[PDB]
Amino acid sequence: NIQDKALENFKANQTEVTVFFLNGFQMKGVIEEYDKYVVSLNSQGKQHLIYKHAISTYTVE
Amino acid sequence: NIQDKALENFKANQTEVTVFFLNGFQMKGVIEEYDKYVVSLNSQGKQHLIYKHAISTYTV
Amino acid sequence: NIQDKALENFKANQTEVTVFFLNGFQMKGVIEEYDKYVVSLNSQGKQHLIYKHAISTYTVE
Amino acid sequence: NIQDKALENFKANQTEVTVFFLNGFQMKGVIEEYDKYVVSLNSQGKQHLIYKHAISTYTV
Amino acid sequence: NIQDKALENFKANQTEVTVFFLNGFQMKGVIEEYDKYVVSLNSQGKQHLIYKHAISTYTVE
Amino acid sequence: ENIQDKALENFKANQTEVTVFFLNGFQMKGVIEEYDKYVVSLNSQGKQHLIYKHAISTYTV
RNA sequence: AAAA
Ligand SMILES: [Zn+2]
Ligand SMILES: [Zn+2]
Ligand SMILES: [Zn+2]
Ligand SMILES: [Zn+2]
Ligand SMILES: [Zn+2]
Ligand SMILES: [Zn+2]
Ligand SMILES: [Zn+2]
Ligand SMILES: [Zn+2]
Ligand SMILES: [Zn+2]
Ligand SMILES: [Zn+2]
Ligand SMILES: [Zn+2]
Ligand SMILES: [Zn+2]
Repeated sequence: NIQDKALENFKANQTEVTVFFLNGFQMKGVIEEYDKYVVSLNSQGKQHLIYKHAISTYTVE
Repeated sequence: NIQDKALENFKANQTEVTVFFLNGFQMKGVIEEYDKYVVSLNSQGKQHLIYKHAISTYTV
Repeated sequence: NIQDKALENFKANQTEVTVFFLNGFQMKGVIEEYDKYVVSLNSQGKQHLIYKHAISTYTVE
Repeated sequence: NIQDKALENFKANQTEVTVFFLNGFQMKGVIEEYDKYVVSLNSQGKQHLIYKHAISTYTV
Repeated sequence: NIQDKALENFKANQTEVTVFFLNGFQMKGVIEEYDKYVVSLNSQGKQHLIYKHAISTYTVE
Repeated sequence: ENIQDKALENFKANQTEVTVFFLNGFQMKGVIEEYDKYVVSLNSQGKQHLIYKHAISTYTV
């Protein structure tokens, strides 16, 4: 399972992820927790509850 | 369930939540009610029944 | 079920519901019928048969 | 099942239907057939096979 | 059903079909294979694996 | 019969240079490292991208 | 990221 091992790894290491949204929007932060439908991203120190259906890509480097 | 937990909590505390839509529209309001498919958001007094498929992000 | 209770109500009382679409379009009319997949809105001299997947929000003002 | 009955009506009577698409685009024609996932719309003398997921509204 | 019948005929006849995408883009080509979820389309000299969820319409010419 | 999983495994095994087109018109060239039912991991321009399939229109080779 |  690539999705979970990936999110798990982002979460455990607290890596700075860039999240790209379907509509073109992007946001950088840290994944704090996630389940099947949502991802909780801490960005600019503030919490965001994001639906996976709204997400295109997670990017890191 | 992370989703239900957060919605449960926004509702209990009648907190003013910002809801972003897929299309980039954004609406500010309080969660009154929600189910497996919809969110009820009171904004400027008026109720809005929103489908979850149309929602991008909740923030505060 | 929130959705199903709200639509039953819109329908029973013949309220002038405004429907917003995912792509931001906006339609205003009376809900005459609905099932798991579609809503039927008698708008301005036309019957509109709408898919729920295309709906963003119902409101009334 | 409002959907299937509506479509059966459109097909049986060859009623002029305007199909509106998610992206706002629109097309008028006669429904020649349909199944669970698609609608066969004849428009300007050409067959169109449309996915229901692409459709926002049917208007008559 | 309607779908499988149409795609099978596109495939067996090597019909040049136009694929319209949800975002308006369009591609012209021949259908090499398809399954429940994807359509393989030869177009502009290249191979394409298209998701049905992104397809809006097929038409011939 | 399962075109999608056959193609992805080929892309991964042969390290084919794949262009991923997204529903929102944007596109990304690279190589597939991992995929599963819901996501694809695409190495491109030095970056790891984790892309949701629901956000993908087409793979082009 | 405000449904013009
Ligand atoms: Zn969802
Ligand atoms: Zn409002
Ligand atoms: Zn839905
Ligand atoms: Zn924010
Ligand atoms: Zn109208
Ligand atoms: Zn639908
Ligand atoms: Zn046409
Ligand atoms: Zn579909
Ligand atoms: Zn799909
Ligand atoms: Zn990149
Ligand atoms: Zn998905
Ligand atoms: Zn191409």
